[PDB]
Amino acid sequence: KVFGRCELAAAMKRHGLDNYRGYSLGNWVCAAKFESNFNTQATNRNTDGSTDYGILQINSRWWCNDGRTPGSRNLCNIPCSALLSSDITASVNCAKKIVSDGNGMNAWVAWRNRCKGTDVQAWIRGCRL
Ligand SMILES: [Cl-]
Ligand code: NA
Repeated sequence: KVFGRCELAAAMKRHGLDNYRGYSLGNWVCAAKFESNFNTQATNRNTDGSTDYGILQINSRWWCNDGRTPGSRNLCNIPCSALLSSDITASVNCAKKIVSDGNGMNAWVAWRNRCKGTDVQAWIRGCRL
């Protein structure tokens, strides 16, 4: 599913991401925009052989099992394919573990390079939340 901006904002809000660990909703919408263009089916392969899955491009080296990343952990305890669903629940739940891990949202390179320090509230402007 390709979400609309306000549609995703409302779904993330319902799943408890607004101000989760201090990060306002606009941060999470901005990250999803630049990681996946709001497309739950997005995948991208990395040079190390791991793959990034779903709306928040969660990586198979640490967070999910895709059966082809030797020596990876599966800290969210899920198949990576479950992250590609039009229901964002599994993605959100796994993102909550990632962002509690110590370096916060810097774990998402696109957030660090394109969202951090910007006016992120613009990503939820206009939405009925
Ligand atoms: Cl933090
Ligand atoms: Na893994």
